[PDB]
Amino acid sequence: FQGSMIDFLKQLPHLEPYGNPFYFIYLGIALLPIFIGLFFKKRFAIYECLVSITFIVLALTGTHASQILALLFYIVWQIIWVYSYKRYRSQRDNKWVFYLHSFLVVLPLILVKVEPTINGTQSLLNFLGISYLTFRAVGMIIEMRDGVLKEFTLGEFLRFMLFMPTFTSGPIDRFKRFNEDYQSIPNRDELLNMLEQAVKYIMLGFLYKFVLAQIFGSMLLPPLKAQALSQGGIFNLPTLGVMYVYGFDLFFDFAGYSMFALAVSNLMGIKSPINFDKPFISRDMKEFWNRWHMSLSFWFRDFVFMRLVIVLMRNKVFKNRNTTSNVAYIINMMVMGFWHGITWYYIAYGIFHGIGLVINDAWLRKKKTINKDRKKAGLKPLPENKWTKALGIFITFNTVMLSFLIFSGFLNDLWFTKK
Amino acid sequence: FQGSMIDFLKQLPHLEPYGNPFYFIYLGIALLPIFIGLFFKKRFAIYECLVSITFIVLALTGTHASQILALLFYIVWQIIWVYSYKRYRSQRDNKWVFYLHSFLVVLPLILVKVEPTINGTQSLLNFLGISYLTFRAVGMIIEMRDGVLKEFTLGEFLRFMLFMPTFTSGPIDRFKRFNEDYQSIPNRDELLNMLEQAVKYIMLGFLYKFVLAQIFGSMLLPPLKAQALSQGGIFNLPTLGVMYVYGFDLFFDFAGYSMFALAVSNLMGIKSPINFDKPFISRDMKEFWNRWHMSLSFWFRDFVFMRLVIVLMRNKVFKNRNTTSNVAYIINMMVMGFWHGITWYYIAYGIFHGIGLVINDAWLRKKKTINKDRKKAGLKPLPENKWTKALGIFITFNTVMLSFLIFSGFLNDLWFTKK
Amino acid sequence: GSMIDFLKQLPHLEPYGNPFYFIYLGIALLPIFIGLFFKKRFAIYECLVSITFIVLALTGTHASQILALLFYIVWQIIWVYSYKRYRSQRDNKWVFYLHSFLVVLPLILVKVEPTINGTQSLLNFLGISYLTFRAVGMIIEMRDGVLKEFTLGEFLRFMLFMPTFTSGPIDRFKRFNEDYQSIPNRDELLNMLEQAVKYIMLGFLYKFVLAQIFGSMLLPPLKAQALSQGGIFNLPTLGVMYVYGFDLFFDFAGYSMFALAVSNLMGIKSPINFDKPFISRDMKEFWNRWHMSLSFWFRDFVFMRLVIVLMRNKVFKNRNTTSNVAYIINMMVMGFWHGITWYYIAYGIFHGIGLVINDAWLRKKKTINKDRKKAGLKPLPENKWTKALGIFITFNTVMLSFLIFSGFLNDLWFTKK
Amino acid sequence: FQGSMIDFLKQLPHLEPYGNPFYFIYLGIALLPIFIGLFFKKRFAIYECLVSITFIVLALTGTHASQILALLFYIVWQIIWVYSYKRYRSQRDNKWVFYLHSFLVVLPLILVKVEPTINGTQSLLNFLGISYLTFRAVGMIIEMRDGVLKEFTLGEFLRFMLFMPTFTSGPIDRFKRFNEDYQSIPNRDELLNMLEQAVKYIMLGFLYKFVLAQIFGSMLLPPLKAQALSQGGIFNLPTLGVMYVYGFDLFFDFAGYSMFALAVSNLMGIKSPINFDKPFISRDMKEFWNRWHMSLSFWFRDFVFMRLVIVLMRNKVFKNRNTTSNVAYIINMMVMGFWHGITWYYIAYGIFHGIGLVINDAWLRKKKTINKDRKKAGLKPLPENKWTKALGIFITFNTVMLSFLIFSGFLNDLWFTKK
Ligand SMILES: CCCCCCCCCCCCCCCCCC(=O)O[C@@H](COC(=O)CCCCCCCCCCCCCCC)COP(=O)(O)OC[C@H](O)CO
Ligand SMILES: CCCCCCCCCCCCO[C@@H]1O[C@H](CO)[C@@H](O[C@H]2O[C@H](CO)[C@@H](O)[C@H](O)[C@H]2O)[C@H](O)[C@H]1O
Ligand SMILES: CCCCCCCCCCCCO[C@@H]1O[C@H](CO)[C@@H](O[C@H]2O[C@H](CO)[C@@H](O)[C@H](O)[C@H]2O)[C@H](O)[C@H]1O
Ligand SMILES: CCCCCCCCCCCCO[C@@H]1O[C@H](CO)[C@@H](O[C@H]2O[C@H](CO)[C@@H](O)[C@H](O)[C@H]2O)[C@H](O)[C@H]1O
Ligand SMILES: CCCCCCCCCCCCO[C@@H]1O[C@H](CO)[C@@H](O[C@H]2O[C@H](CO)[C@@H](O)[C@H](O)[C@H]2O)[C@H](O)[C@H]1O
Ligand SMILES: CCCCCCCCCCCCO[C@@H]1O[C@H](CO)[C@@H](O[C@H]2O[C@H](CO)[C@@H](O)[C@H](O)[C@H]2O)[C@H](O)[C@H]1O
Ligand SMILES: CCCCCCCCCCCCO[C@@H]1O[C@H](CO)[C@@H](O[C@H]2O[C@H](CO)[C@@H](O)[C@H](O)[C@H]2O)[C@H](O)[C@H]1O
Ligand SMILES: CCCCCCCCCCCCO[C@@H]1O[C@H](CO)[C@@H](O[C@H]2O[C@H](CO)[C@@H](O)[C@H](O)[C@H]2O)[C@H](O)[C@H]1O
Ligand SMILES: CCCCCCCCCCCCO[C@@H]1O[C@H](CO)[C@@H](O[C@H]2O[C@H](CO)[C@@H](O)[C@H](O)[C@H]2O)[C@H](O)[C@H]1O
Ligand SMILES: CCCCCCCCCCCCO[C@@H]1O[C@H](CO)[C@@H](O[C@H]2O[C@H](CO)[C@@H](O)[C@H](O)[C@H]2O)[C@H](O)[C@H]1O
Repeated sequence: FQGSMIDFLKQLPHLEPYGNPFYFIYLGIALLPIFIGLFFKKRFAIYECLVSITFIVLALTGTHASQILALLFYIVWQIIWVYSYKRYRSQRDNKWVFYLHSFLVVLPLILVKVEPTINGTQSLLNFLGISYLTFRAVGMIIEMRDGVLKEFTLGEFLRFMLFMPTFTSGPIDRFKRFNEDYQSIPNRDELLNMLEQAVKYIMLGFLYKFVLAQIFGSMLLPPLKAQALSQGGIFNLPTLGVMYVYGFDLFFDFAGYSMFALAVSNLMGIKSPINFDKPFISRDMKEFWNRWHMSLSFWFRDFVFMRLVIVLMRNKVFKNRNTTSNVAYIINMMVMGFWHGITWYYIAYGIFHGIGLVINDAWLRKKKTINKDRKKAGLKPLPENKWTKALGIFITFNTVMLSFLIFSGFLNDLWFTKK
Repeated sequence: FQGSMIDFLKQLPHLEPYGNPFYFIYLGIALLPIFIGLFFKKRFAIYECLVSITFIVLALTGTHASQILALLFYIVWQIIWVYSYKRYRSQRDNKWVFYLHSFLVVLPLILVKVEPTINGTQSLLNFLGISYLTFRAVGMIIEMRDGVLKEFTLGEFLRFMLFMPTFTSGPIDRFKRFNEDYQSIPNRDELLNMLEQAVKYIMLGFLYKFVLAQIFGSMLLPPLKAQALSQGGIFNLPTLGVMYVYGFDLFFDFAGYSMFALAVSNLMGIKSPINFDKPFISRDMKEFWNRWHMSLSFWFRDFVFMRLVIVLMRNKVFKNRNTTSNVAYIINMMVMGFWHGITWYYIAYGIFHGIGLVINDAWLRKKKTINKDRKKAGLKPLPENKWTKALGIFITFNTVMLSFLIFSGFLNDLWFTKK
Repeated sequence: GSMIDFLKQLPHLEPYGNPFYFIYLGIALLPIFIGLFFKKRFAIYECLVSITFIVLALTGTHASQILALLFYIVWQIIWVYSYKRYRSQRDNKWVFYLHSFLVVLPLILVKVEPTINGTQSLLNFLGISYLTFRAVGMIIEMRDGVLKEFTLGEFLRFMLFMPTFTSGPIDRFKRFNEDYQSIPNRDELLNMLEQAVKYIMLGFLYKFVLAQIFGSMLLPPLKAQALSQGGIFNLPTLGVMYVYGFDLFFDFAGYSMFALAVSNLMGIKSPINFDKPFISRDMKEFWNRWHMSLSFWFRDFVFMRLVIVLMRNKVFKNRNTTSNVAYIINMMVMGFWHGITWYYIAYGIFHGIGLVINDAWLRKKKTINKDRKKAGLKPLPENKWTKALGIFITFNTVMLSFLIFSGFLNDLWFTKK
Repeated sequence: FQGSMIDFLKQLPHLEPYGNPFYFIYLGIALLPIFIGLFFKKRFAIYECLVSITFIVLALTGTHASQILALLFYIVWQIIWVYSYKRYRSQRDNKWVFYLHSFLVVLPLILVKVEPTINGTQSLLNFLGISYLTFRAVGMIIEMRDGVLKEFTLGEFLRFMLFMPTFTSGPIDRFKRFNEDYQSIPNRDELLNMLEQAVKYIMLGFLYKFVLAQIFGSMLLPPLKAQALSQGGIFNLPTLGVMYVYGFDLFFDFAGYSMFALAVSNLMGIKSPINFDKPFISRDMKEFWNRWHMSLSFWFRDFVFMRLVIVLMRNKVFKNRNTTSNVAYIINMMVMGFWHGITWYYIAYGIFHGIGLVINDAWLRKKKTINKDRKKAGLKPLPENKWTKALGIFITFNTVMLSFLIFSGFLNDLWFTKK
């Protein structure tokens, strides 16, 4: 019973997901039949299960091919703890059973995030897309608590959780929407619109990830980091340069990936949620989070923020609504900080964005009451000309870039602050 | 530039039939046109012949490239002795002429299976698929003898015998079914169903041959063989491990090949006979042989067993039907053992399966008699609960695995008897 | 490391330099033409392809001109939109002049910098000479009110048109926009594709065969012989004059046919540059055939406006004197547009005096023909000999003008430069 | 001038026609618009000229790039001497003017064939496909003499004489048939049939030229030539082997080229004359020349043989028809040998085939009169069965292979000279 299985895995091809442009040749041909079927309102179940698995495995057979075994564990784990809840949801419905099942479904993510904190080495049950997979898994469990979801076969569950395009780090979806958009193949005109948008997304992804992302990440970021470290100190102008360059590099690389993922999803007939919709023209933090990482932000708003507000109002822990809203903002953003990894700078990012949202809500209330004061006194309301818009965009852009510097992790390198 | 023809043949590319997964890329592309042409009612004869010859030659080259010549001679031999009988078939059917023609059709296989035993290593005319091509040749001399075949062209004959997806060691076929199947191209929906089933077969063959066959073949079997040899003796627990692991490895590897062959055959518009339909769950040995290697077992039942029973009843040599059935069982299984190869363990395998079949038949007769005895005595008949079925399945599974241990030739290493 | 050296590292593809460039262009522009067949336009794909090929054409040995292109784009956007906001209110007849001057300012700086110190200014790049003409066009089309509303997409799609850009035919905004909006039907698209293939073939013949023969086989040795023999005039001077004239035509017409072909592959029929110029009977009929786009641009926006301005102030006594002065000034402005050297200005003034002499000769011929018809004498016949004489004299004068424009007289002589 | 243009012509890209399988990717992508336009009943006159000129130039820009200049002369020659007849044909029809114009049109071929005899070096006017273009450019004059041809534009003349596929060494056509097939674009069903036949021809051309021609020409022919030269003498077994191998190599290489040319022609909507139609089952010399090099043989039969027979019968030079037929056979085959080139072995080939045809006609007459003699005497007519047909096949095959040995020029090496 020799254990050379790991070395067997570290031999397969390693076609990187959305790596070289030539990838979109292979994938394109691999997606040529499926799309054709949609034109005849015919869906090939087995062929999709073949292409999705082949490309997932090709994406996961890298230097750390062992993660495949972890994946083959993870899936099984979810099948154990989703279906279990379904059985329970047929008969009884208690808060503590739902909480336990949510915790047990999200436990692999908790282990992957916490193990480096304790051991210092990556956990065994960690693979490429786990952070963006439990979101689907636990998502389904939440839908069973509300009663929205009642029946689903294993084929639907596994084709939803393991969606090929949005697997590595892609838009976070929901089961209800994905299933409803999977059942009803769009008519020919909508399918043609989807094909045109997919080609446009592929071209823009080429531009974003292979040109602008490369310029901002492999040409300016390393020398800027080196100069900032060499000058040293608490802060310096090269740190401002690296902050802005990293913000733009992060945005362009992630937008390129998201455009690729949405294009490949459209080629399969499913419209995955968008990720970025002009995030930098946002003139406010609350308007920013409706532009930046749309899928993740909306997921945390629907399932972690709204539910917490409902829980807090159920027990009326806080008297006024504003205090409860601020507390929910802080807790939601802190949980979003943990999700990235339990280090010092991710928690700082979460607390910083939570404080930003609370400050923005307070300023909205103060602006409203100041407008009331000026209107009652007969004076004109506060200006809303181009200058106020420019000031708001400038403040939002600066705060967002500060957040992307803190999230960058460069603040460890600049000053070795352990905690 | 050439030297000897054998060296030039060795220089040619070698593609193991269903070896690395990339093989299915080649075939896929090579079968991309033909299958599309199947949707309409047209077939590309030249393209099919060229691709079939290409892949047969690629599978035949390598270290044993000289066998290609052994193929060509073989083909001519069949064309000499099939067509000859055709002419004779139009005049009269004398039994001895039919026997002579069948013998001369199977003569290359007789030489291949009898040459290494006498003094040599391998006969010259031996090549890769001769074991599973004689069945497609002597399957015509019989069909003419019964008159179900009267007219056919050389194109049909050499397109049926040299079927590319079923050449090396594949599902044995019959001429009448194959020809009548290739004449009538299926409809559009049937073709889509066949494509979906072909993709399912490809995936399941991947699992059966590149994972499970690898696990049971090169991970457990060599260490278990080493432990069994080191412990020595008549038998040991490592020998039992070898038995079970080799049986599962044989089933998984062969079912992987057979699913690959059925998939590639479906991609060319022909549904080749299925080899395995859930073995290891057979209650009886008689039910086992309707599930394990279905194509060959059915071939021997139709053309070796039933004909033997008909011959024995024609001369009424034996007193009753039961004796004829038992003798036919023994002789048919001995002929199967001979077909595998003239060694002590193959003949032991054939005799073992024959004794199993006759004992199963005797047990069925005795059970029917005792059920009649209980019915006439008023007692409730013998139980048929889940426990009895489980016991029957367990007994059949153990007997089959013992037969596969004998067929493995491992007992030759473990005992060195009859060396 | 990212510097100007990074820009210089980028691949370089001289526009219409080798046939493989046309293979690249055909492969790139096939989807656009196929989409045009179905009356649909791929806005993002066209922009990406145009930017790609502009960058490839600009990333030469001196690839530091891309920064100049970006600065020029920003400058033109700023001033065009500054006028657009201002035009809707009122036109002061001097703010229009200021905006036109500030739109031609990069070009005038580029054409005046090498004269002053030693070299061209920083903001010089490849197509700046044939891009200003587009920008000023818009300003003109705002002063007369024929243009009122347009978006930044239309403006930057018209100005940075990839097929022409470098030296291609000069377009106008009104015609270009009305042509871009209305995709032609399928039969006209097929006719345009066939004409594009014909243009590609004829451009091959003109630029890669005839231009090579007249520029690499005869011109260098003829120049060497002319320099060796020396003197004001010589037979090698005639050789270099004729060879350079034919080289200029067979190279520029080849480039313009390439540009029209590539433009037709994107659904727009750019103005034709040459319509068989060497058969022009008169000097005035030569400019309707030689560099048609530029000559028509100067006639419409520099000549006619100058005549209208002079007439509305009635500075001169009669119409013919105004026409002569407008001819001379327009051709001098054309020479200046080419570059501030002695021979370019000599070329401009030469063409101006040629046009005015042609006009005077036509008027004198009309008067003398009227007198002869009054006297009963038959007018001078023109069947094959007079027309041949006119064609020959116009061809000789044009070839002399191209000798002057060549700058070869700068090498042959050493006049004050 | 400088005169370096030839060196310029040598730096152009080179692409041997039908040299590599990758060449057909370029050819198919270039010819796709023409085929689509055919499907819509449209011909793009300019685009066809562009693709034809580009591929002619790519075929002619080899080490002998200077031949392009010769080609540019050849066209300018032929035009001058085609229209010089077209103007004359309308006015007067003296025989000697037609003879003079035909001679002047064929003069470049005469110079290319004669100058190596005198000077010993290839002539300036020689280029790749002059021998298969003079045929078209003299066929137009021959048609014009008969009055079959009338007003024709220069576009038709130059698109006929310079056909892109059948240019280097391709099927020899006629103007009337080519023009009539150019005007009437086939229907959609005929276009589909042409596409199928073009793909079949391309595949068979791959097989014939890149596999079988390579086997017979680059692996067996050099060793057989070396052995035959080493043994020496008038005749030897290696020389017989080289005779048969060269015959098969010539047939396979030429048939591969002809299938390629017919395929590319079908992709343009024009079906050029076939070149080979089962040559080796001829059973006779006449049935061979009606099967071997169909285009060239039919051209020489229509314009050089029939015309000479008509001339001889016009002046009744010989007493009987058989003598005139034999003389015409000999003269036609001598002119064919001359067309191949003025050496000893080409003229020997021509006179050998002429004698073969004459004795075949004598054999037919003698067989007919012997059959008449036997019928008059009441005896059974001479047999015509499998054995007689096999004897005829054997005799014709041996004579044809001897002819291809003489045409090979190998007899010049082995027999004459020294080595
Ligand atoms: C009434 C009495 C007089 C009648 C005369 C009838 C015949 C007159 C024919 C005169 C025109 C012949 C034009 C071509 C002759 C030479 C062609 C030849 O030999 O073939 C060369 C080219 O190959 C061809 O033959 C190409 C095909 C053309 C065949 C002839 C076409 C014209 C036929 C016209 C027949 C007209 C009959 C009368 C009609 C009323 C091969 O090159 P070479 O180097 O071997 O040339 C020969 C060598 O130099 C010895 O001089
Ligand atoms: C369902 C139909 C379609 C299925 C997919 C069809 C396409 C499949 C392509 C598989 C091969 C991809 O080919 C790709 O080649 C690249 C570049 O050479 C190689 O690249 C890889 O090499 C090895 C793994 O082999 C890794 O250590 C390396 O880091 C990685 O770059 C791999 O060999 C393979 O990742
Ligand atoms: C230390 C923690 C981080 C500090 C974070 C600082 C960022 C705080 C939020 C950004 C500043 C918001 O401050 C100001 O808000 C007002 C009031 O909505 C915005 O004003 C706008 O608000 C909304 C748009 O969403 C509209 O309804 C309104 O009409 C418009 O005026 C201004 O554009 C912005 O300048
Ligand atoms: C490496 C092994 C090489 C051995 C194989 C050699 C290739 C096999 C040769 C096939 C024989 C070719 O000869 C064949 O003759 C038969 C007899 O009519 C005809 O064959 C035809 O048979 C039937 C008749 O309807 C058709 O359905 C079929 O599609 C067609 O092939 C053709 O004429 C020709 O295809
Ligand atoms: C030494 C080599 C030989 C060893 C193997 C011998 C054969 C192995 C099987 C022996 C019998 C086991 O089979 C056991 O009995 C019979 C045989 O069909 C089955 O039962 C059978 O008999 C009765 C009716 O006749 C019904 O129950 C049923 O319709 C039928 O299948 C049992 O459900 C099965 O459990
Ligand atoms: C979405 C885009 C679709 C458009 C299709 C793709 C167009 C862009 C890719 C083409 C890039 C060509 O890339 C360029 O090719 C030229 C062609 O000689 C070569 O260029 C190199 O050699 C040439 C001449 O030999 C020199 O003049 C040049 O300075 C040097 O860089 C290089 O290979 C590369 O610089
Ligand atoms: C090499 C240097 C290149 C410099 C940059 C060149 C590109 C500059 C940006 C081009 C786009 C600017 O145009 C801005 O974008 C949007 C989104 O497309 C345009 O939107 C629209 O533009 C035009 C206007 O009808 C439409 O034809 C087009 O289909 C649509 O995109 C807006 O009109 C404008 O707000
Ligand atoms: C740089 C110095 C100037 C260079 C030369 C510039 C002038 C060159 C052209 C001068 C001649 C004008 O060219 C002249 O054009 C007119 C009108 O088009 C033609 O035709 C005219 O004259 C002919 C003479 O029979 C008559 O038909 C009629 O009077 C009129 O049509 C003349 O045949 C041609 O000679
Ligand atoms: C509308 C017209 C469409 C035209 C389609 C495209 C035509 C152009 C084809 C590509 C240009 C020629 O591409 C050709 O490629 C071959 C590939 O060996 C190379 O050419 C080669 O020719 C010969 C044999 O082939 C070699 O011995 C030689 O060393 C090399 O020059 C060059 O790279 C180029 O001559
Ligand atoms: C230097 C001379 C080179 C030429 C060499 C000979 C070339 C071959 C031509 C000779 C004829 C061969 O082809 C000949 O055809 C005739 C009539 O068709 C047939 O002739 C034969 O069969 C016929 C029946 O048909 C019988 O009368 C008899 O057995 C015999 O004459 C044979 O098929 C073959 O003998």
